[PDB]
Amino acid sequence: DQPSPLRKIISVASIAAGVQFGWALQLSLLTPYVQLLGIPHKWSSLIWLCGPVSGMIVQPIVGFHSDRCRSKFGRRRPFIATGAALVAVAVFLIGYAADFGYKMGDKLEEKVKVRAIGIFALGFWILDVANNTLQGPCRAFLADLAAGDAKRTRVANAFFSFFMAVGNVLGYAAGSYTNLHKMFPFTMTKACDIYCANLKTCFFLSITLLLIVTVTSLWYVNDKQWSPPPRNADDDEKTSSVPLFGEIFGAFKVMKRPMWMLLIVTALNWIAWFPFLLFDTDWMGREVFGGDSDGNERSKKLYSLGVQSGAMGLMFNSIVLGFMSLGVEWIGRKLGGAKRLWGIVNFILAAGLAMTVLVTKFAEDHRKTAGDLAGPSASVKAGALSLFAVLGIPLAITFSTPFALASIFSSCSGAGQGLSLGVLNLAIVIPQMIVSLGGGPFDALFGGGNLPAFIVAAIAAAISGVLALTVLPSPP
Repeated sequence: DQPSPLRKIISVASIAAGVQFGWALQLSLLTPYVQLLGIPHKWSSLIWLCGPVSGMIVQPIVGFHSDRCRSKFGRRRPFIATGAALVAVAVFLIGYAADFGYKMGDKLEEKVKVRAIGIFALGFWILDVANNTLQGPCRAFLADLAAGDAKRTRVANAFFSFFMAVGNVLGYAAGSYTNLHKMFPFTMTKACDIYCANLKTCFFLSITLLLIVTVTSLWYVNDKQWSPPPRNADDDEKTSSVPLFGEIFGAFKVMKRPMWMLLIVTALNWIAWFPFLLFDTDWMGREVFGGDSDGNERSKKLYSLGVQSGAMGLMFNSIVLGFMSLGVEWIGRKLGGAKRLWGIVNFILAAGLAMTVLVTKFAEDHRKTAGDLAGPSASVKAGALSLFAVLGIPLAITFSTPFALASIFSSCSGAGQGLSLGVLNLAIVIPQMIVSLGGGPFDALFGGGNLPAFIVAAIAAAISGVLALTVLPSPP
């Protein structure tokens, strides 16, 4: 009960930059790679869905096992190290899938390159398992360093979100820079495109940054070897359970009122966020710029242009995220509580999701005066990018406050940090599958386009604000 200094908590929070780099990398390089491999869109949907499913499975099991690690290296360091090593292996397998597939039998003038697709899928599965092995114990290790100090936990998670934004900016700048392959001239082969070579170079830089921020962090911070308390032969803790739902249901039944209310507020928060976070680039390429991936060559060109402009919007968003993360705790304190700031920024999210309709109206008006395939004006561009920028404020709270509150409640109750966070992750990965599988049908139900999902998400965000301000209990 005597906290490790801030220097070590921030050293542990700094690994989020190296983790987020490897994902932000892929925004403008994964789609051309999927085109190059020729993966059928149904198989692509399955590969993508493997993400949230693996988040459902790995997170609680890893949390429950990390809370009982008993290793000499600590409760959290072994899992983080294993996750980073598996990230390295997954990078190696994803970047080189096309070249192996070619050298193993794939034909150059054949659309569906089978062997390359198999290697690609194995790589992403390893990466999913690695990410879900890493995420839990790292924030749990922050919670261990805080040793019951609520303010220290809040500061730790604010810095975690800050480093996430740092890694996002770095990966967005690398992934969108053509001619990066000039670093390694032999990245381009007969089966590897220029974007493939940029992907390889970005993955090299990813392994580099990850080693840099991880080795130093795990040598620099000591992880305290855990000792289990003595037990009888007739105890539940030395008794086997259901393989996967054992940890989840055990978490749910030792649970408190505050944890239930926090999970509800977080689930509604992510049901609000994921429509935009999943369909924003399509909204930009379709509603805002005009054009479809199908149709005449200009409309395909305009769709590509809209997607690029959306990537720039996300860049602005991450910059704003990083700047807000540094003031989260002070602003929350002066407002009289972190959940107060949560509730307040959720209404900003609601209004921002509402502004989408006005942007779309301005774009159709310009398209009527200047032509259907004339593209947007500078005003429509500026407005869409301003929306992307402003939305960075609530995302900073979403990336910090819920995990900190989970940790504080689990410290008061004694639940266990790793498994509390692994169960909190359900309120993120279940809305993800709901939105990804029901967005299209829901939009079609209400006329088409992207906007109905955005209006329902705005209402959900306002409801999240109300509940965070009223039903969510304050910490002790």
